[PDB]
Amino acid sequence: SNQAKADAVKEAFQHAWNGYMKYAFPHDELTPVSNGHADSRNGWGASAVDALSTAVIMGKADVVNAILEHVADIDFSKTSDTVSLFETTIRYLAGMLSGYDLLQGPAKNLVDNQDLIDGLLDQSRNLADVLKFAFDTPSGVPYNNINITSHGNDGATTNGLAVTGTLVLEWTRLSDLTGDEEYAKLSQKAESYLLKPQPSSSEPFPGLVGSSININDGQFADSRVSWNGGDDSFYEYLIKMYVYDPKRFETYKDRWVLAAESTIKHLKSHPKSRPDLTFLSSYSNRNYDLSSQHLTCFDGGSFLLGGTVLDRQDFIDFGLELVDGCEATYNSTLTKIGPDSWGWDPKKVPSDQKEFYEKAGFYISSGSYVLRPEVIESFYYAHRVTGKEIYRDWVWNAFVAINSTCRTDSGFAAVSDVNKANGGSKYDNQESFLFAEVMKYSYLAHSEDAAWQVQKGGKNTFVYNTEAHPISVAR
Ligand SMILES: *[C@@H]1O[C@H](CO)[C@@H](O[C@@H]2O[C@H](CO)[C@@H](O[C@@H]3O[C@H](CO[C@H]4O[C@H](CO)[C@@H](O)[C@H](O)[C@@H]4O)[C@@H](O)[C@H](O[C@H]4O[C@H](CO)[C@@H](O)[C@H](O)[C@@H]4O)[C@@H]3O)[C@H](O)[C@H]2NC(C)=O)[C@H](O)[C@H]1NC(C)=O
Ligand SMILES: *[C@@H]1O[C@H](CO)[C@@H](O[C@@H]2O[C@H](CO)[C@@H](O)[C@H](O)[C@H]2NC(C)=O)[C@H](O)[C@H]1NC(C)=O
Ligand SMILES: *[C@@H]1O[C@H](CO)[C@@H](O[C@@H]2O[C@H](CO)[C@@H](O)[C@H](O)[C@H]2NC(C)=O)[C@H](O)[C@H]1NC(C)=O
Ligand SMILES: [Ca+2]
Repeated sequence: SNQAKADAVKEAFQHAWNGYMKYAFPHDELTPVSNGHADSRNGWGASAVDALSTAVIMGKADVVNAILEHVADIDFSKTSDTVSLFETTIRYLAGMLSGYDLLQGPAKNLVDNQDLIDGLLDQSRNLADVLKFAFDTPSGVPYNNINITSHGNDGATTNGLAVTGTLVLEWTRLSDLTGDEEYAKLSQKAESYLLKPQPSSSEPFPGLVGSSININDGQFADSRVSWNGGDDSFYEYLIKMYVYDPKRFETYKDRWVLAAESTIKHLKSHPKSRPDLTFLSSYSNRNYDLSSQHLTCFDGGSFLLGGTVLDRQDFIDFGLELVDGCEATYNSTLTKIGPDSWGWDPKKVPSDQKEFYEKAGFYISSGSYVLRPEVIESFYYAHRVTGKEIYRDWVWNAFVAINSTCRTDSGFAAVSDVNKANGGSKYDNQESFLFAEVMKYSYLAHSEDAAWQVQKGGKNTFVYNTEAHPISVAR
Protein backbone atom coordinates (compact mmCIF):
# COMPACT_ATOMS: atom_id res chain seq x y z
CA SER A 1 0.00 0.00 0.00
CA ASN A 2 2.25 2.77 1.29
CA GLN A 3 5.17 1.49 -0.80
CA ALA A 4 3.02 1.61 -3.95
CA LYS A 5 1.79 5.11 -3.17
CA ALA A 6 5.33 6.38 -2.60
CA ASP A 7 6.35 4.80 -5.90
CA ALA A 8 3.38 6.50 -7.64
CA VAL A 9 4.54 9.93 -6.39
CA LYS A 10 8.02 9.20 -7.73
CA GLU A 11 6.40 8.48 -11.12
CA ALA A 12 4.49 11.77 -11.21
CA PHE A 13 7.70 13.66 -10.29
CA GLN A 14 9.63 11.69 -12.96
CA HIS A 15 6.93 12.55 -15.51
CA ALA A 16 7.42 16.29 -14.87
CA TRP A 17 11.20 16.02 -14.79
CA ASN A 18 11.20 14.36 -18.26
CA GLY A 19 8.98 17.06 -19.85
CA TYR A 20 11.04 19.84 -18.26
CA MET A 21 14.32 18.42 -19.52
CA LYS A 22 12.71 17.79 -22.91
CA TYR A 23 11.27 21.25 -23.68
CA ALA A 24 12.86 23.78 -21.26
CA PHE A 25 16.09 22.90 -19.40
CA PRO A 26 18.20 24.99 -18.60
CA HIS A 27 15.56 27.77 -18.54
CA ASP A 28 13.83 28.32 -15.17
CA GLU A 29 10.64 26.49 -15.98
CA LEU A 30 8.55 24.42 -18.39
CA THR A 31 5.38 25.91 -19.93
CA PRO A 32 3.18 22.70 -19.64
CA VAL A 33 0.46 23.41 -22.20
CA SER A 34 2.47 24.74 -25.16
CA ASN A 35 5.47 22.46 -24.25
CA GLY A 36 7.85 25.45 -24.19
CA HIS A 37 9.97 27.42 -21.71
CA ALA A 38 9.94 30.47 -19.45
CA ASP A 39 12.25 32.37 -17.11
CA SER A 40 10.39 33.82 -14.17
CA ARG A 41 13.37 33.40 -11.83
CA ASN A 42 16.32 35.30 -13.41
CA GLY A 43 17.25 32.45 -15.78
CA TRP A 44 19.54 30.43 -13.53
CA GLY A 45 17.39 27.32 -13.88
CA ALA A 46 14.98 27.48 -10.93
CA SER A 47 13.16 24.19 -11.58
CA ALA A 48 16.42 22.29 -11.69
CA VAL A 49 17.79 23.75 -8.41
CA ASP A 50 14.42 23.46 -6.63
CA ALA A 51 14.19 19.84 -7.71
CA LEU A 52 17.50 18.85 -6.05
CA SER A 53 16.50 18.19 -2.43
CA THR A 54 13.47 16.12 -3.60
CA ALA A 55 15.53 13.97 -6.04
CA VAL A 56 18.08 13.23 -3.28
CA ILE A 57 15.30 12.13 -0.91
CA MET A 58 13.60 10.00 -3.59
CA GLY A 59 16.92 8.33 -4.40
CA LYS A 60 17.15 9.30 -8.08
CA ALA A 61 20.92 9.59 -8.69
CA ASP A 62 20.55 10.34 -12.44
CA VAL A 63 18.43 13.40 -11.62
CA VAL A 64 20.83 14.48 -8.84
CA ASN A 65 23.97 14.28 -11.01
CA ALA A 66 22.36 16.21 -13.88
CA ILE A 67 21.46 18.93 -11.40
CA LEU A 68 24.94 18.95 -9.82
CA GLU A 69 26.56 19.40 -13.26
CA HIS A 70 24.19 22.26 -13.97
CA VAL A 71 24.97 24.17 -10.75
CA ALA A 72 28.67 24.23 -11.59
CA ASP A 73 28.01 26.30 -14.73
CA ILE A 74 25.67 28.98 -13.29
CA ASP A 75 26.83 32.60 -13.20
CA PHE A 76 24.77 34.20 -10.44
CA SER A 77 26.35 37.59 -11.23
CA LYS A 78 24.44 37.89 -14.51
CA THR A 79 20.76 38.20 -15.34
CA SER A 80 18.69 40.51 -17.53
CA ASP A 81 15.93 40.93 -14.92
CA THR A 82 15.42 42.68 -11.58
CA VAL A 83 16.01 40.45 -8.55
CA SER A 84 13.74 39.53 -5.61
CA LEU A 85 15.90 38.99 -2.51
CA PHE A 86 13.19 36.82 -0.95
CA GLU A 87 12.45 34.43 -3.83
CA THR A 88 16.12 34.09 -4.71
CA THR A 89 16.89 33.21 -1.10
CA ILE A 90 14.18 30.57 -0.41
CA ARG A 91 14.50 28.73 -3.73
CA TYR A 92 18.11 29.07 -4.97
CA LEU A 93 20.15 29.71 -1.78
CA ALA A 94 18.23 27.16 0.33
CA GLY A 95 17.96 24.60 -2.48
CA MET A 96 21.75 24.32 -2.88
CA LEU A 97 22.40 24.35 0.89
CA SER A 98 19.81 21.64 1.54
CA GLY A 99 21.32 19.46 -1.18
CA TYR A 100 24.72 19.88 0.39
CA ASP A 101 23.54 18.90 3.91
CA LEU A 102 21.58 16.00 2.50
CA LEU A 103 24.46 14.77 0.36
CA GLN A 104 27.06 15.37 3.03
CA GLY A 105 25.00 13.35 5.54
CA PRO A 106 21.97 10.99 5.33
CA ALA A 107 22.58 10.57 1.59
CA LYS A 108 26.44 10.42 1.43
CA ASN A 109 26.40 7.18 -0.57
CA LEU A 110 24.07 8.32 -3.35
CA VAL A 111 26.64 9.71 -5.82
CA ASP A 112 30.35 10.08 -6.59
CA ASN A 113 30.83 13.77 -7.23
CA GLN A 114 32.28 15.10 -4.02
CA ASP A 115 33.81 17.92 -6.06
CA LEU A 116 30.39 18.87 -7.49
CA ILE A 117 28.95 18.50 -3.99
CA ASP A 118 31.52 20.84 -2.51
CA GLY A 119 30.63 23.31 -5.22
CA LEU A 120 27.06 23.53 -3.89
CA LEU A 121 28.46 25.49 -0.91
CA ASP A 122 30.92 27.45 -3.08
CA GLN A 123 28.02 28.59 -5.33
CA SER A 124 25.90 29.40 -2.28
CA ARG A 125 28.72 31.64 -1.08
CA ASN A 126 28.91 33.38 -4.45
CA LEU A 127 25.13 33.95 -4.64
CA ALA A 128 25.02 35.55 -1.15
CA ASP A 129 27.97 37.82 -2.04
CA VAL A 130 26.24 39.07 -5.18
CA LEU A 131 23.05 39.78 -3.18
CA LYS A 132 24.28 41.22 0.16
CA PHE A 133 24.51 44.85 -0.96
CA ALA A 134 20.71 44.73 -0.53
CA PHE A 135 21.17 44.79 3.25
CA ASP A 136 23.48 47.85 3.21
CA THR A 137 20.83 50.41 4.19
CA PRO A 138 20.48 52.81 7.17
CA SER A 139 18.60 50.42 9.48
CA GLY A 140 19.72 47.14 8.02
CA VAL A 141 16.22 46.42 6.68
CA PRO A 142 16.79 45.59 2.98
CA TYR A 143 15.33 46.47 -0.39
CA ASN A 144 13.67 43.34 -1.71
CA ASN A 145 13.84 44.39 -5.40
CA ILE A 146 17.38 45.11 -6.55
CA ASN A 147 19.49 45.30 -9.77
CA ILE A 148 22.57 43.17 -9.06
CA THR A 149 24.63 45.04 -11.67
CA SER A 150 23.98 48.70 -10.83
CA HIS A 151 23.03 48.05 -7.14
CA GLY A 152 19.95 50.17 -7.68
CA ASN A 153 16.42 49.33 -6.49
CA ASP A 154 12.77 50.18 -7.18
CA GLY A 155 12.97 53.22 -4.89
CA ALA A 156 10.78 51.68 -2.16
CA THR A 157 10.46 53.40 1.22
CA THR A 158 9.23 50.30 3.08
CA ASN A 159 9.87 46.53 2.95
CA GLY A 160 7.24 43.84 3.64
CA LEU A 161 7.00 41.71 6.79
CA ALA A 162 7.42 38.30 5.17
CA VAL A 163 10.11 39.37 2.66
CA THR A 164 12.14 40.85 5.57
CA GLY A 165 11.41 38.00 7.99
CA THR A 166 12.08 34.94 5.85
CA LEU A 167 15.85 35.18 5.13
CA VAL A 168 17.50 34.55 8.51
CA LEU A 169 17.40 30.73 8.25
CA GLU A 170 19.36 30.34 5.01
CA TRP A 171 21.65 33.31 5.59
CA THR A 172 22.53 32.14 9.16
CA ARG A 173 23.06 28.58 7.88
CA LEU A 174 25.62 29.76 5.28
CA SER A 175 27.66 31.49 7.99
CA ASP A 176 27.70 28.38 10.18
CA LEU A 177 28.93 26.42 7.16
CA THR A 178 31.50 28.86 5.80
CA GLY A 179 32.72 30.38 9.05
CA ASP A 180 32.12 33.89 7.79
CA GLU A 181 29.69 35.52 10.23
CA GLU A 182 28.74 38.35 7.92
CA TYR A 183 25.70 36.52 6.51
CA ALA A 184 24.31 35.69 9.96
CA LYS A 185 24.91 39.27 11.03
CA LEU A 186 23.19 41.06 8.15
CA SER A 187 20.06 38.89 8.23
CA GLN A 188 19.75 38.96 12.03
CA LYS A 189 20.01 42.80 12.13
CA ALA A 190 17.02 43.10 9.79
CA GLU A 191 15.18 40.46 11.87
CA SER A 192 15.86 42.47 15.05
CA TYR A 193 13.32 45.25 14.39
CA LEU A 194 10.62 42.57 14.07
CA LEU A 195 11.30 40.96 17.49
CA LYS A 196 11.17 44.38 19.24
CA PRO A 197 8.30 46.11 17.35
CA GLN A 198 8.04 49.93 17.44
CA PRO A 199 5.84 52.06 17.59
CA SER A 200 3.72 50.01 20.02
CA SER A 201 0.59 50.84 17.98
CA SER A 202 2.11 48.61 15.28
CA GLU A 203 1.78 45.60 17.62
CA PRO A 204 -2.06 45.59 18.28
CA PHE A 205 -1.91 42.26 20.15
CA PRO A 206 1.15 40.62 21.77
CA GLY A 207 3.42 39.15 19.08
CA LEU A 208 1.22 40.23 16.13
CA VAL A 209 2.76 43.09 14.15
CA GLY A 210 2.24 45.32 11.14
CA SER A 211 2.86 44.40 7.51
CA SER A 212 5.38 47.09 6.52
CA ILE A 213 8.67 48.41 7.91
CA ASN A 214 10.36 51.74 7.03
CA ILE A 215 13.73 50.92 5.44
CA ASN A 216 15.06 54.22 6.76
CA ASP A 217 14.71 53.75 10.54
CA GLY A 218 13.26 50.26 11.18
CA GLN A 219 9.90 51.43 12.54
CA PHE A 220 6.75 49.70 11.23
CA ALA A 221 4.55 51.80 8.92
CA ASP A 222 1.08 50.23 9.40
CA SER A 223 -0.90 48.27 11.96
CA ARG A 224 -2.52 45.64 9.68
CA VAL A 225 -2.13 42.15 11.14
CA SER A 226 -2.51 38.93 9.14
CA TRP A 227 -1.15 35.46 8.32
CA ASN A 228 -1.84 35.83 4.55
CA GLY A 229 0.57 36.60 1.71
CA GLY A 230 2.96 39.41 2.56
CA ASP A 231 3.05 38.39 6.25
CA ASP A 232 2.93 34.57 6.49
CA SER A 233 6.46 33.15 6.59
CA PHE A 234 7.62 35.68 9.22
CA TYR A 235 5.73 33.81 11.93
CA GLU A 236 6.73 30.48 10.36
CA TYR A 237 10.47 31.17 10.81
CA LEU A 238 10.23 32.31 14.47
CA ILE A 239 9.66 28.72 15.66
CA LYS A 240 11.81 27.07 12.98
CA MET A 241 14.86 29.10 14.12
CA TYR A 242 14.36 27.65 17.63
CA VAL A 243 14.46 24.15 16.15
CA TYR A 244 17.59 25.15 14.19
CA ASP A 245 19.46 26.19 17.37
CA PRO A 246 17.40 26.37 20.59
CA LYS A 247 20.51 27.74 22.26
CA ARG A 248 20.89 30.84 20.05
CA PHE A 249 17.23 31.54 19.28
CA GLU A 250 15.26 31.08 22.52
CA THR A 251 14.08 34.68 22.04
CA TYR A 252 12.57 33.87 18.61
CA LYS A 253 10.71 31.01 20.30
CA ASP A 254 9.34 33.40 22.92
CA ARG A 255 8.09 35.82 20.27
CA TRP A 256 6.33 32.96 18.42
CA VAL A 257 4.57 31.77 21.61
CA LEU A 258 3.02 35.21 22.12
CA ALA A 259 1.99 35.30 18.45
CA ALA A 260 0.44 31.82 18.64
CA GLU A 261 -1.58 32.74 21.76
CA SER A 262 -2.86 36.10 20.51
CA THR A 263 -3.90 34.38 17.24
CA ILE A 264 -5.96 31.77 19.13
CA LYS A 265 -7.53 34.55 21.20
CA HIS A 266 -8.24 37.11 18.41
CA LEU A 267 -7.74 35.88 14.80
CA LYS A 268 -9.70 32.61 15.27
CA SER A 269 -12.96 32.65 13.28
CA HIS A 270 -16.04 30.40 12.79
CA PRO A 271 -18.41 30.89 9.79
CA LYS A 272 -22.05 31.47 10.84
CA SER A 273 -23.39 28.67 8.60
CA ARG A 274 -20.65 26.22 9.66
CA PRO A 275 -19.78 26.84 13.37
CA ASP A 276 -17.77 23.63 13.49
CA LEU A 277 -15.20 25.06 11.03
CA THR A 278 -12.25 27.31 11.94
CA PHE A 279 -10.26 29.81 9.84
CA LEU A 280 -8.04 32.77 10.69
CA SER A 281 -9.22 36.30 9.88
CA SER A 282 -7.32 39.56 9.28
CA TYR A 283 -7.28 42.58 11.63
CA SER A 284 -7.04 46.34 11.05
CA ASN A 285 -7.62 48.98 13.74
CA ARG A 286 -10.44 47.00 15.42
CA ASN A 287 -12.11 45.63 12.25
CA TYR A 288 -12.01 41.92 11.39
CA ASP A 289 -11.83 40.92 7.70
CA LEU A 290 -13.35 37.46 7.28
CA SER A 291 -11.46 36.00 4.27
CA SER A 292 -8.32 33.88 3.77
CA GLN A 293 -5.97 32.37 1.16
CA HIS A 294 -4.70 28.94 0.18
CA LEU A 295 -1.22 30.29 1.25
CA THR A 296 -2.48 30.81 4.77
CA CYS A 297 -3.10 27.08 5.28
CA PHE A 298 0.59 26.75 6.16
CA ASP A 299 -0.78 27.87 9.53
CA GLY A 300 -1.92 24.53 10.98
CA GLY A 301 1.54 23.08 10.31
CA SER A 302 3.27 25.84 12.28
CA PHE A 303 0.98 25.36 15.30
CA LEU A 304 1.57 21.61 15.12
CA LEU A 305 5.37 22.04 14.95
CA GLY A 306 5.55 24.54 17.85
CA GLY A 307 3.07 22.27 19.59
CA THR A 308 5.12 19.07 19.62
CA VAL A 309 8.47 20.82 20.20
CA LEU A 310 7.13 22.78 23.21
CA ASP A 311 4.82 20.00 24.49
CA ARG A 312 1.80 22.35 24.35
CA GLN A 313 -1.31 20.23 23.71
CA ASP A 314 -3.36 23.41 23.21
CA PHE A 315 -1.27 24.49 20.18
CA ILE A 316 -1.49 20.97 18.70
CA ASP A 317 -5.28 21.04 19.14
CA PHE A 318 -5.64 24.48 17.51
CA GLY A 319 -3.43 23.34 14.64
CA LEU A 320 -5.67 20.35 13.84
CA GLU A 321 -8.69 22.67 13.68
CA LEU A 322 -6.95 24.84 11.07
CA VAL A 323 -6.06 21.64 9.22
CA ASP A 324 -9.80 20.64 9.23
CA GLY A 325 -10.81 24.03 7.93
CA CYS A 326 -8.35 23.75 5.06
CA GLU A 327 -9.37 20.15 4.35
CA ALA A 328 -12.90 21.53 4.15
CA THR A 329 -12.04 23.93 1.32
CA TYR A 330 -10.56 20.96 -0.55
CA ASN A 331 -13.30 18.30 -0.25
CA SER A 332 -16.14 20.78 -0.94
CA THR A 333 -15.27 21.40 -4.59
CA LEU A 334 -15.96 19.24 -7.63
CA THR A 335 -12.25 18.43 -8.31
CA LYS A 336 -11.41 17.97 -4.61
CA ILE A 337 -8.67 20.67 -4.75
CA GLY A 338 -9.23 23.91 -2.78
CA PRO A 339 -9.52 27.57 -4.03
CA ASP A 340 -6.91 30.32 -3.89
CA SER A 341 -9.03 32.73 -1.81
CA TRP A 342 -12.39 32.62 -0.04
CA GLY A 343 -14.60 34.39 2.49
CA TRP A 344 -17.21 33.78 5.18
CA ASP A 345 -18.62 37.25 5.97
CA PRO A 346 -22.42 36.74 6.49
CA LYS A 347 -23.04 40.24 5.16
CA LYS A 348 -21.27 39.70 1.83
CA VAL A 349 -22.25 36.19 0.65
CA PRO A 350 -22.88 36.22 -3.13
CA SER A 351 -26.51 35.32 -3.97
CA ASP A 352 -25.38 32.78 -6.59
CA GLN A 353 -23.27 31.00 -3.97
CA LYS A 354 -25.90 31.28 -1.24
CA GLU A 355 -26.64 27.53 -1.41
CA PHE A 356 -22.94 26.59 -1.44
CA TYR A 357 -21.97 28.91 1.41
CA GLU A 358 -24.85 27.52 3.48
CA LYS A 359 -23.55 23.95 3.28
CA ALA A 360 -19.75 24.25 2.88
CA GLY A 361 -19.17 27.23 5.15
CA PHE A 362 -17.62 29.64 2.69
CA TYR A 363 -17.98 31.35 -0.68
CA ILE A 364 -15.24 31.25 -3.34
CA SER A 365 -13.40 34.42 -4.34
CA SER A 366 -10.75 33.06 -6.70
CA GLY A 367 -11.27 29.51 -7.89
CA SER A 368 -7.82 28.97 -9.43
CA TYR A 369 -5.13 26.58 -8.14
CA VAL A 370 -1.52 27.38 -9.04
CA LEU A 371 -0.07 24.04 -7.94
CA ARG A 372 0.43 25.23 -4.34
CA PRO A 373 1.52 22.96 -1.44
CA GLU A 374 0.54 24.77 1.77
CA VAL A 375 -2.35 22.41 2.50
CA ILE A 376 -0.54 19.12 1.78
CA GLU A 377 2.33 20.53 3.89
CA SER A 378 0.17 20.95 7.00
CA PHE A 379 -1.64 17.64 6.35
CA TYR A 380 1.90 16.19 6.46
CA TYR A 381 2.78 17.67 9.86
CA ALA A 382 -0.50 16.51 11.41
CA HIS A 383 0.23 12.92 10.39
CA ARG A 384 3.84 13.09 11.67
CA VAL A 385 2.81 14.64 15.03
CA THR A 386 -0.35 12.63 15.91
CA GLY A 387 0.38 9.46 13.95
CA LYS A 388 -3.18 9.22 12.66
CA GLU A 389 -3.78 7.56 9.30
CA ILE A 390 -6.60 9.94 8.36
CA TYR A 391 -4.06 12.74 7.72
CA ARG A 392 -1.91 10.52 5.51
CA ASP A 393 -5.06 9.66 3.47
CA TRP A 394 -5.91 13.36 3.05
CA VAL A 395 -2.46 13.89 1.49
CA TRP A 396 -3.16 11.02 -0.97
CA ASN A 397 -6.63 12.28 -1.96
CA ALA A 398 -5.19 15.75 -2.70
CA PHE A 399 -2.19 14.31 -4.61
CA VAL A 400 -4.49 12.12 -6.73
CA ALA A 401 -6.93 14.97 -7.34
CA ILE A 402 -4.01 17.04 -8.74
CA ASN A 403 -2.62 14.27 -10.93
CA SER A 404 -5.97 13.74 -12.64
CA THR A 405 -6.96 17.41 -12.91
CA CYS A 406 -3.64 19.15 -13.71
CA ARG A 407 -1.51 16.64 -15.66
CA THR A 408 -0.50 17.25 -19.29
CA ASP A 409 1.79 15.40 -21.73
CA SER A 410 4.85 17.20 -20.38
CA GLY A 411 4.02 17.98 -16.74
CA PHE A 412 1.35 19.70 -14.63
CA ALA A 413 -0.53 22.95 -15.19
CA ALA A 414 -2.19 25.50 -12.93
CA VAL A 415 -5.94 25.58 -13.40
CA SER A 416 -8.64 28.29 -13.48
CA ASP A 417 -11.55 26.88 -11.43
CA VAL A 418 -11.40 24.01 -8.95
CA ASN A 419 -15.20 23.89 -8.93
CA LYS A 420 -15.62 23.06 -12.63
CA ALA A 421 -15.03 19.83 -14.53
CA ASN A 422 -11.32 19.35 -15.26
CA GLY A 423 -10.65 22.62 -13.43
CA GLY A 424 -12.09 24.85 -16.14
CA SER A 425 -9.04 25.74 -18.26
CA LYS A 426 -5.34 25.05 -17.71
CA TYR A 427 -2.86 27.95 -17.39
CA ASP A 428 0.37 27.65 -19.37
CA ASN A 429 2.29 27.67 -16.07
CA GLN A 430 4.29 25.24 -13.83
CA GLU A 431 6.08 26.83 -10.80
CA SER A 432 9.30 25.27 -9.48
CA PHE A 433 7.66 24.56 -6.13
CA LEU A 434 5.83 21.71 -7.96
CA PHE A 435 9.18 19.84 -7.77
CA ALA A 436 10.32 21.21 -4.42
CA GLU A 437 7.14 21.13 -2.34
CA VAL A 438 4.21 19.33 -3.94
CA MET A 439 6.19 16.19 -4.81
CA LYS A 440 8.27 16.17 -1.63
CA TYR A 441 5.48 16.38 0.98
CA SER A 442 3.29 13.95 -0.96
CA TYR A 443 6.19 11.46 -1.10
CA LEU A 444 7.45 11.91 2.49
CA ALA A 445 3.92 11.18 3.75
CA HIS A 446 4.05 7.60 2.42
CA SER A 447 7.80 6.88 2.55
CA GLU A 448 10.15 5.25 5.07
CA ASP A 449 11.31 7.09 8.17
CA ALA A 450 14.68 8.84 8.04
CA ALA A 451 16.59 11.75 9.53
CA TRP A 452 14.97 14.21 7.09
CA GLN A 453 11.44 13.27 8.19
CA VAL A 454 9.78 15.73 10.57
CA GLN A 455 9.94 14.42 14.14
CA LYS A 456 8.10 14.81 17.46
CA GLY A 457 9.30 16.64 20.57
CA GLY A 458 12.91 17.77 20.45
CA LYS A 459 14.06 14.97 18.19
CA ASN A 460 14.38 16.95 14.93
CA THR A 461 17.80 16.85 13.29
CA PHE A 462 16.59 18.68 10.12
CA VAL A 463 14.37 21.74 9.70
CA TYR A 464 12.41 22.69 6.56
CA ASN A 465 12.73 26.13 4.95
CA THR A 466 9.60 27.74 3.48
CA GLU A 467 10.29 26.17 0.07
CA ALA A 468 10.41 22.64 1.62
CA HIS A 469 14.25 22.39 1.59
CA PRO A 470 15.42 20.58 4.73
CA ILE A 471 18.39 22.12 6.55
CA SER A 472 20.61 20.27 9.05
CA VAL A 473 20.13 21.75 12.55
CA ALA A 474 23.18 23.59 13.97
CA ARG A 475 26.07 22.01 15.88
C1 LIG B 1 -14.04 16.76 4.48
O1 LIG B 1 -13.62 17.78 5.40
C2 LIG B 1 -14.20 17.66 6.71
C3 LIG B 1 -13.83 18.91 7.49
O2 LIG B 1 -12.47 18.88 7.88
C4 LIG B 1 -13.73 16.38 7.38
O3 LIG B 1 -14.30 16.28 8.71
C5 LIG B 1 -13.48 16.58 9.80
O4 LIG B 1 -12.68 15.41 10.07
C6 LIG B 1 -11.83 15.56 11.23
C7 LIG B 1 -10.95 14.33 11.29
O5 LIG B 1 -11.66 13.21 11.82
C8 LIG B 1 -12.68 15.73 12.48
O6 LIG B 1 -11.85 15.86 13.64
C9 LIG B 1 -12.13 14.99 14.70
O7 LIG B 1 -13.42 15.31 15.25
C10 LIG B 1 -13.82 14.36 16.27
C11 LIG B 1 -15.25 14.67 16.68
O8 LIG B 1 -15.37 16.03 17.16
C12 LIG B 1 -16.69 16.39 17.46
O9 LIG B 1 -17.11 15.89 18.74
C13 LIG B 1 -16.30 16.35 19.84
C14 LIG B 1 -16.82 15.69 21.10
O10 LIG B 1 -15.84 15.73 22.14
C15 LIG B 1 -16.32 17.87 19.93
O11 LIG B 1 -15.36 18.29 20.90
C16 LIG B 1 -15.99 18.52 18.58
O12 LIG B 1 -16.24 19.92 18.67
C17 LIG B 1 -16.82 17.91 17.45
O13 LIG B 1 -18.19 18.27 17.60
C18 LIG B 1 -12.82 14.39 17.43
O14 LIG B 1 -13.17 13.41 18.39
C19 LIG B 1 -11.42 14.10 16.91
O15 LIG B 1 -10.48 14.22 17.98
C20 LIG B 1 -9.83 13.04 18.37
O16 LIG B 1 -8.75 12.72 17.51
C21 LIG B 1 -7.73 13.75 17.43
C22 LIG B 1 -6.69 13.26 16.44
O17 LIG B 1 -7.23 13.20 15.12
C23 LIG B 1 -7.15 14.04 18.83
O18 LIG B 1 -6.28 15.17 18.76
C24 LIG B 1 -8.27 14.34 19.83
O19 LIG B 1 -7.73 14.47 21.14
C25 LIG B 1 -9.30 13.20 19.80
O20 LIG B 1 -8.67 11.99 20.19
C26 LIG B 1 -11.06 15.09 15.80
O21 LIG B 1 -11.06 16.41 16.33
C27 LIG B 1 -13.55 16.97 12.33
O22 LIG B 1 -14.44 17.06 13.44
C28 LIG B 1 -14.35 16.97 11.02
N1 LIG B 1 -14.86 18.31 10.83
C29 LIG B 1 -16.11 18.52 10.44
C30 LIG B 1 -16.55 19.97 10.32
O23 LIG B 1 -16.91 17.61 10.20
C31 LIG B 1 -14.20 15.20 6.52
O24 LIG B 1 -13.72 13.98 7.05
C32 LIG B 1 -13.74 15.35 5.05
N2 LIG B 1 -14.40 14.33 4.25
C33 LIG B 1 -13.69 13.39 3.64
C34 LIG B 1 -14.36 12.64 2.50
O25 LIG B 1 -12.53 13.13 3.96
C1 LIG C 1 20.18 47.09 -14.27
O1 LIG C 1 21.06 48.20 -14.33
C2 LIG C 1 21.82 48.28 -15.56
C3 LIG C 1 22.74 49.48 -15.43
O2 LIG C 1 24.10 49.09 -15.47
C4 LIG C 1 20.88 48.46 -16.76
O3 LIG C 1 21.64 48.28 -17.98
C5 LIG C 1 21.85 49.38 -18.79
O4 LIG C 1 20.64 49.62 -19.54
C6 LIG C 1 20.77 50.71 -20.49
C7 LIG C 1 19.40 50.92 -21.12
O5 LIG C 1 19.46 50.97 -22.54
C8 LIG C 1 21.84 50.37 -21.53
O6 LIG C 1 21.95 51.43 -22.48
C9 LIG C 1 23.17 50.17 -20.81
O7 LIG C 1 24.17 49.82 -21.75
C10 LIG C 1 23.02 49.08 -19.74
N1 LIG C 1 24.25 48.97 -18.97
C11 LIG C 1 24.86 47.79 -18.84
C12 LIG C 1 26.27 47.78 -18.29
O8 LIG C 1 24.32 46.73 -19.16
C13 LIG C 1 19.72 47.45 -16.74
O9 LIG C 1 18.71 47.90 -17.63
C14 LIG C 1 19.11 47.23 -15.36
N2 LIG C 1 18.31 46.02 -15.38
C15 LIG C 1 16.99 46.09 -15.21
C16 LIG C 1 16.21 44.78 -15.26
O10 LIG C 1 16.39 47.15 -15.02
C1 LIG D 1 -1.53 9.86 -12.42
O1 LIG D 1 -1.87 10.01 -13.81
C2 LIG D 1 -1.24 9.03 -14.64
C3 LIG D 1 -1.48 9.42 -16.09
O2 LIG D 1 -2.80 9.87 -16.30
C4 LIG D 1 -1.76 7.63 -14.29
O3 LIG D 1 -1.03 6.65 -15.07
C5 LIG D 1 -1.66 6.09 -16.18
O4 LIG D 1 -2.55 5.06 -15.72
C6 LIG D 1 -3.26 4.42 -16.80
C7 LIG D 1 -4.28 3.48 -16.17
O5 LIG D 1 -5.13 4.18 -15.28
C8 LIG D 1 -2.27 3.69 -17.71
O6 LIG D 1 -2.98 3.11 -18.80
C9 LIG D 1 -1.23 4.68 -18.25
O7 LIG D 1 -0.22 3.96 -18.94
C10 LIG D 1 -0.59 5.50 -17.11
N1 LIG D 1 0.21 6.57 -17.68
C11 LIG D 1 1.53 6.58 -17.54
C12 LIG D 1 2.31 7.32 -18.62
O8 LIG D 1 2.13 6.05 -16.60
C13 LIG D 1 -1.54 7.35 -12.78
O9 LIG D 1 -2.24 6.17 -12.42
C14 LIG D 1 -2.02 8.50 -11.89
N2 LIG D 1 -1.51 8.30 -10.54
C15 LIG D 1 -2.32 7.89 -9.56
C16 LIG D 1 -1.68 7.53 -8.23
O10 LIG D 1 -3.55 7.81 -9.68
CA1 LIG E 1 5.98 28.15 2.15
